[PDB]
Amino acid sequence: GMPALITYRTTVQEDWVDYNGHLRDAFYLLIFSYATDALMDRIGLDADSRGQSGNSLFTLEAHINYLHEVKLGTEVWVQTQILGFDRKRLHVYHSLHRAGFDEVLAASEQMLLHVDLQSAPFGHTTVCRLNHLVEQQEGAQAPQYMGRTIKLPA
Amino acid sequence: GMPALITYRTTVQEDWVDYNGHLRDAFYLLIFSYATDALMDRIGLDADSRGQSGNSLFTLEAHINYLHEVKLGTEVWVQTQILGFDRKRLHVYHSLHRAGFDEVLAASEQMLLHVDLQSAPFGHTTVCRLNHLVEQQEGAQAPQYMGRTIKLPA
Repeated sequence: GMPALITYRTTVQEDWVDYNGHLRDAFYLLIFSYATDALMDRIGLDADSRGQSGNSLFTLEAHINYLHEVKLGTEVWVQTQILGFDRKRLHVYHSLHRAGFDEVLAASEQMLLHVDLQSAPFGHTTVCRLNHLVEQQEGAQAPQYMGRTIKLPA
Repeated sequence: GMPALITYRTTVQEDWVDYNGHLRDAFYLLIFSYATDALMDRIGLDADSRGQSGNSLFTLEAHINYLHEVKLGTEVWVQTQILGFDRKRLHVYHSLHRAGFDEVLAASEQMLLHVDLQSAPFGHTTVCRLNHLVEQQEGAQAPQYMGRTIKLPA
């Protein structure tokens, strides 16, 4: 039973935390952005041009749920699932994790556009690598924080 | 007819952009985070403690729509509306703008929790300042990017 896809690991640094030592909201999203870039390295998307490493993707839209504070020095990693894709868009879900705590710290659903240099289609090879990764998701935990909308409690 | 509330202004710096000179997705959210902090300075929330300047707020959840790329050196500002609040939560909407272009570059709906030092109620004075700001929103453009959900085009 194969482990989840981990795309990115880092240690929370002092320039990402507030006075009280908690990871600022935007820097959870930064860690996920770096994860998106690493996912593009893995599938070699536009690897030989300035579009490499996520540079050819424009994030259209993202939701993020923050379930837990993350303190200075915490070692964290990102898990990433591909929810869907079409000729030029990728639908992805990142979750943030740490050792010894078995629920997500944060999760984000995102839609990304492949852009020319104005959008550009995914080539046959990219599609094949995306399908390969997707096939390897049969064991993954289903994405919880999907289709989310904000409201004050009644 | 009174102008919109501007909470934050900055110039996009080289450490926020990708190889192609475009603002990375997470750094739109960083600019909005700083805007949230400045909003808390304006209403003086926990001004005399380590909770000052947004430190006593935990972002629970956020959506962000990215309508336009933002290039290196662009002077941008944030507009902020208070959509609602209860005893301990603030519902806010930030939009990103630049001179000479009259649609939003990006927008984000967020829900934030006031936390003790575990949550804490807003005091009478905070509520009065929040109501004052809200009253000044009669002229504001209605928030467009609300209740948004992600989907691939059919």
